[PDB]
Amino acid sequence: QVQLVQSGAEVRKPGASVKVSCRASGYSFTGYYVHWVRQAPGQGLEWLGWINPNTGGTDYSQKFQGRVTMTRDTSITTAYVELSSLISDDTAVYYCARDATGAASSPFDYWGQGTLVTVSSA
Amino acid sequence: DMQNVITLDTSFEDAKTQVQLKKIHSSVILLYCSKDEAVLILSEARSLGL
Amino acid sequence: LNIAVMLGHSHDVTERELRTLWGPEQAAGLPLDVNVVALLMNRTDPKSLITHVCDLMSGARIHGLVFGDDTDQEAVAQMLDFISSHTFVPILGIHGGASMIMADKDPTSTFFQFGASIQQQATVMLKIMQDYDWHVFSLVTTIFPGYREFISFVKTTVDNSFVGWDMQNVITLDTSFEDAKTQVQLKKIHSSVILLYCSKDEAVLILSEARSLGLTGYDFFWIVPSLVSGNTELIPKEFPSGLISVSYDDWDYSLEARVRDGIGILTTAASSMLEKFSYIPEAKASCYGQMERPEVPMHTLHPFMVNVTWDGKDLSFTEEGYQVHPRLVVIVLNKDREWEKVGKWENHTLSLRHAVWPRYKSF
Amino acid sequence: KIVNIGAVLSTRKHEQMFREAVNQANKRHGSWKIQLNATSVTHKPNAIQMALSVCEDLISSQVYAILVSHPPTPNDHFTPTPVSYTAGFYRIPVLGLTTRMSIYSDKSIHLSFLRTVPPYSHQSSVWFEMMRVYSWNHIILLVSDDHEGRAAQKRLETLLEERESKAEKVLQFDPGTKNVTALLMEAKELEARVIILSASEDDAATVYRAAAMLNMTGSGYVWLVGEREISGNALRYAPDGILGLQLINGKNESAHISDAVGVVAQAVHELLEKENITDPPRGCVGNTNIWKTGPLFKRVLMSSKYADGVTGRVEFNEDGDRKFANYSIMNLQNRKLVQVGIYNGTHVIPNDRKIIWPGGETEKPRGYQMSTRLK
Amino acid sequence: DIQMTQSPSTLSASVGDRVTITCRASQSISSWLAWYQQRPGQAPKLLIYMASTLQTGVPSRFSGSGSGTEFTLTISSLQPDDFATYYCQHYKSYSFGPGTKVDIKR
Ligand SMILES: *[C@@H]1O[C@H](CO)[C@@H](O)[C@H](O)[C@H]1NC(C)=O
Ligand SMILES: *[C@@H]1O[C@H](CO)[C@@H](O)[C@H](O)[C@H]1NC(C)=O
Ligand SMILES: *[C@@H]1O[C@H](CO)[C@@H](O)[C@H](O)[C@H]1NC(C)=O
Ligand SMILES: *[C@@H]1O[C@H](CO)[C@@H](O)[C@H](O)[C@H]1NC(C)=O
Repeated sequence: QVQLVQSGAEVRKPGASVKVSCRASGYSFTGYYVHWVRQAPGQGLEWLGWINPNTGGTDYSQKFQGRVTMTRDTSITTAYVELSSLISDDTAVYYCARDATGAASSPFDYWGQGTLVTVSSA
Repeated sequence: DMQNVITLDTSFEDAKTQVQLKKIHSSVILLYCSKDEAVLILSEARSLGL
Repeated sequence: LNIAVMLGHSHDVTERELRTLWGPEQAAGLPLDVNVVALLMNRTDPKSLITHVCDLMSGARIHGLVFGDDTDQEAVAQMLDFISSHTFVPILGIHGGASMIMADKDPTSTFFQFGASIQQQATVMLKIMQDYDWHVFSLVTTIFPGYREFISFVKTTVDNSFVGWDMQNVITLDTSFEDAKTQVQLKKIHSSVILLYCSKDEAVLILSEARSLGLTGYDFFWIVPSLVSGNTELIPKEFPSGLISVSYDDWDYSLEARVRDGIGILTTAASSMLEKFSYIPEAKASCYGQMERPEVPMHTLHPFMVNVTWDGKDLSFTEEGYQVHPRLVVIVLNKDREWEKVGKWENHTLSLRHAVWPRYKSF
Repeated sequence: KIVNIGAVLSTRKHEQMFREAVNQANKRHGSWKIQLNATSVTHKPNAIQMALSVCEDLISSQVYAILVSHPPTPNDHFTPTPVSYTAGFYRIPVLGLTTRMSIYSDKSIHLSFLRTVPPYSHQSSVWFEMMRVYSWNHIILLVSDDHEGRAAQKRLETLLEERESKAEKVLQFDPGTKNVTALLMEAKELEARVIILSASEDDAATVYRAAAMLNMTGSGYVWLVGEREISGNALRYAPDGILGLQLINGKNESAHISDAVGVVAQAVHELLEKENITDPPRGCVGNTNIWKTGPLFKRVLMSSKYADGVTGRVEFNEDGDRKFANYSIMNLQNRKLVQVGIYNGTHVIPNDRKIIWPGGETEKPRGYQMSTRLK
Repeated sequence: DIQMTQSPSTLSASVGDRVTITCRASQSISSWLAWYQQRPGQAPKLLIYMASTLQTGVPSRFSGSGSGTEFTLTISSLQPDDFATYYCQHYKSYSFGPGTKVDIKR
């Protein structure tokens, strides 16, 4: 069974760093891409980037360049995303999705439950 | 030891200015022109090692 | 024993084949008769060339290949060198794209070109400047492949000569169309003789920059290598009158004469090999099909083509593969916007000049 | 708007995995159309068969660049010259993956050849850097008479003449000669005792044996050895104290391919977004016209510089060689290679491991020495 | 890059009413568009991939049409679990539209 497990909700002060994990099971972790998509409340889905476990290639959106770092581990089939310079607009829910390798006709076939990150001065 | 007098026929000529500025080999050069003309002459002569 | 010659479409194949066959029959009869096979093609793509070479390989074991060209593409020389480096069949370069000798021949290759390398072109230009008593020097160069070795060679030559040229600062252009530091470098020289070293387009750009900077006067002399003035039929407007250069064209020779000379060279090499060794050379059975690393069981043709005399013309070749005594006719840009012969160098490595100094008209 | 890229790779599994890597490169968000099509062909031992296969498969498929890697058999040279000449006929650029031979540096031979691996001649810069930090004022070069050797000697002399210094003498070795005793005997009677070797594996082994039989590997002598002259049979003949160089993941084809596919994809994107371009010829037969955009592609490849590669920043000079490459200084201890230094470019950082020297001495010996016997 | 615009911004209809969503791209994207369904507080679910073929397990009521720059999402009968936000996303831009939310008419 294809399942995706992420980390719990975290609250961080502005300007700090937050790390979100994504564990995959039931399928070849290296044979499928992992894509990170955020969604602020009252706003549509926003794409951040993707990581290929097979080769380690990292692709980042031009808006989020210099702040998003993606790492993968084949031994545990877990992917980690690190975001720095948090602002009040970064309060959103992050989802990791699966995409087929080579085939460009299966966009985000499976989705995780999502992780909520809250940025505030309180 | 006066040498040949160099006169700039037209401003921003950049064609006959270089050959005239290569004729002088002295260590002391006098100038007779306007402020902007002096600036452009110095700019042209800087590349000539003068 | 068998020689195959490939030419262009300029003339008829049958007449060229007949004259090439009758060439060696005029005098100096070989102990074994040699025939000439002529081919004509309108294209010189690498696949067509290699297929033609393989077809000639089955053509009664062709021992020598003579290639003629009508295009300006110099990569055919590299293709011929690659072919000769893996088929053990010597290839001789004739007028066309193969005359541009610029690549370093492989030690295992057997490619020899009738063209003159820039290494001896530098010596020819130095001799011409000696004849003009030009003892001042200036090297305006651009980043072009194979020019660092030429700069080193000319520096060693000027440093190791009794003439003692006034070698000023050498101008090396960082990049073409810079328009930022090129003007300063071109204005930092006050000499009279400049030996340009760049491609044809870069030469046109540098001459235009000199025209803008007024470096094309009566006292300014410009000398350019063969590749700058390779296309004598095309004279760009940026080239000033009196541009001195070296080249090699059909003014004193011809394609038929060159192919006849190549046939004579091949026949003399075969005769020398037969005289020194009773073994008769033979071509490879298959074109290139092998199951192991290539090897040459017999002696190669290189030692037999270093001292060759052809009815009073010694068309010998050096270790690299260029002629010891190339034509390398010196030409100048006439006042009618065209190139005119003014000197020759083939005569015992000496320069004979018509002695026409005031060719720098104020056009 | 379809762009195809050819590949000439050693093994089928490498071809498949690199096609998958190309597909992953196509997964970028800034790419829309088919900018990277994957075509692969095994290295055929026959040269003309390889040329025919290239002309019929890659050029006929509208390739913008061709990637050629190391042959599956390192014992044989198997130069990529047959495909390089065909690519240069049409001015089609190529990106050599792990071709370290110093013959393609001159573009007058290979018009459109590029490589991401520095050649053996580029090791002269590392030798100069080592000399500037260990105070090797006087040097002697033992270089074989080869085009790679001549290029290395010329580069070393050009770099050394900057400090107004020159080597005592330079000796040339034939590519395959065995009686090299006279050269070493005449080189023994020299003040300098810091030797730099640049030859082939067999020549390196012969020089090592000649030095061993002439007691030339004693205390004080320093031997500088390149990457090619330690690998292979040299390990069974190199004496202790060899200061050898090694390229970090130099033979790693996977990393070079992963960097090269991204570099060529970015170059293709820049070329497409620059100005109007000319399509490559559909067929390689009957066409005698060079590619108009070939020089533009070569220029954009030279100007390209990206640090996203796993092997650090990737960039090309005017000679098509990688700039600011990483070298590892290897010291032969107990007939075993020991990593004792690194070279990140114009800087040498020694490690904590001690550096041994020939003759069993542990302390760093001097370089130029006198003999008080003046002829 | 490519910008996705969805219309109408907010659509309200009763149960069983036909739902039509129009999504337009900045330029031609051939047929590389997908439709997603995301209920509040729940992860998005892929309904139609390539805008021509339905994902396995998706009810047959959902349908897709259009090509080039304009694509249309059509629902034959509205359902209580279908009251969610629909997004159109292009494959090689990873760009999501503003989103169209279906709410109970009131
Ligand atoms: C892409 O390359 C493959 C080789 O695997 C070839 O079959 C196909 O025709 C190529 N497609 C295009 C559009 O060139
Ligand atoms: C090449 O490098 C990659 C990562 O840089 C590594 O996974 C692989 O094992 C290396 N292969 C060799 C043969 O060194
Ligand atoms: C060379 O290695 C050093 C440390 O091993 C590293 O910091 C540097 O980035 C490397 N060079 C490149 C170009 O990546
Ligand atoms: C190499 O490393 C040294 C010290 O870490 C540094 O000073 C130097 O700038 C580096 N050079 C390059 C080319 O990275």
